[PDB]
Amino acid sequence: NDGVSETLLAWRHIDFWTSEHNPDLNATLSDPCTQNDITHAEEDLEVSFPNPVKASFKIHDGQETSGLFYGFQLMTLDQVVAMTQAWRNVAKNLNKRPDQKSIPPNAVQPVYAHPAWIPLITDNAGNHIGVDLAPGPNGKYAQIITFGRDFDTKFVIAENWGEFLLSFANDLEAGNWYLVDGELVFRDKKSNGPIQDYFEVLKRRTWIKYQLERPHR
Amino acid sequence: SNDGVSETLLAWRHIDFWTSEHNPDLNATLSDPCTQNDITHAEEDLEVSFPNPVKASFKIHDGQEDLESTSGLFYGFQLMTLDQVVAMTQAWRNVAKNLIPDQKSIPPNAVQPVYAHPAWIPLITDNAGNHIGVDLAPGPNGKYAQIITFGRDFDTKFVIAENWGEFLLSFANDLEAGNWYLVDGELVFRDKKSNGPIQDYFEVLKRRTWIKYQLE
Repeated sequence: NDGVSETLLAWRHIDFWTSEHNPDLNATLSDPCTQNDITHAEEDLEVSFPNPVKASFKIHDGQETSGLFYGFQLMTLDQVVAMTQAWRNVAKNLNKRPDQKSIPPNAVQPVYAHPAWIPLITDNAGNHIGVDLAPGPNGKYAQIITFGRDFDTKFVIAENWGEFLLSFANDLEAGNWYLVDGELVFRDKKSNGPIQDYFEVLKRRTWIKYQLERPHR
Repeated sequence: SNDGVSETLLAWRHIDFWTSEHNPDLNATLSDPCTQNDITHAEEDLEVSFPNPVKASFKIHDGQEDLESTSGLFYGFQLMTLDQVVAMTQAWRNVAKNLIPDQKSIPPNAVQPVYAHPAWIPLITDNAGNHIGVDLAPGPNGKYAQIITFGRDFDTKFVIAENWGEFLLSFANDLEAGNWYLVDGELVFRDKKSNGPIQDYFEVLKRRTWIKYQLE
């Protein structure tokens, strides 16, 4: 019940989809990590990766310049290690010295940086989508969160990496995309709406979902 | 590798030996080891993975147990059975779902500033709502599996050890230093070196944490 099934399924949609509607993007998907690559990264960060994340890495070791997730790049294992260490330095500096918030409330620690937030996606401008290994009291271990430079408010966008990948795969299959050969961007088809930043889409979806679940105790 | 497993084993030797030579009755409250499947079942129930030093401790004693119409090993505070750990964790998980003066941490940002967290596993109890336990969800300047105080009267949480091993060992060092009074009789803390007064062990741990933070 870890989201491994979802990860494998999703990568199929995404592998098939890219090869059909954007080969240039397909070609940036790297070879699988070896178990040793993963072990070495776990040793370096002193962390245990969630099953669905390891499953994802054993399919593609990130991307080798045009973001797969509507412009946002899937990070290589080496990039994940390096960036985690970069966030860990930032955290150290803050510990030896705007208001940070969470949606849902108390799901994510109200802090700028945490050693246990492992970035998997980057916008190459300081913001990420990653796996949270130190949830707030109303969060879940290995929930998927947004965090980074411009994320004073953190959002939980998925229950695991599998559900995140699959919901991205569902967006592609639903036709919620525009090509700008060109760059992949998001548009909501059913509504015939404008191009939107995928972060804003994820944020609104999180916010909507939270609001519709509030009534149930 | 450096999980503190060694420390746990070493500590339990001193504590087994000490109790036996000084307070037989207390030593008799130390339960038989926990079996591996007992643990597995507890890990399944809480959907959590115990740290090595904690598992190591449980595979030496499954907490304490008495039949007096009890008697905390940690200067009055009782080492919890696995069954008690499971039950109490689920009780704190209920509290967390239902959810307070200002919640705080020493060191700052080591422990989440919250009343209750599902990943705080109680190992010791004062039987009045307060605990020592293992923190499986540290703040950004904390360490995974650090030992913390939390519960009814701990609006401020204290990190008292880097792992369960170091905690047990520092308790063993207190015994061997002679920092104790028996009131057979109940075990209480006193700092022998400075001929100090009898004090609550929580207060001792709190001051030590506070001093350690200031010197760092």
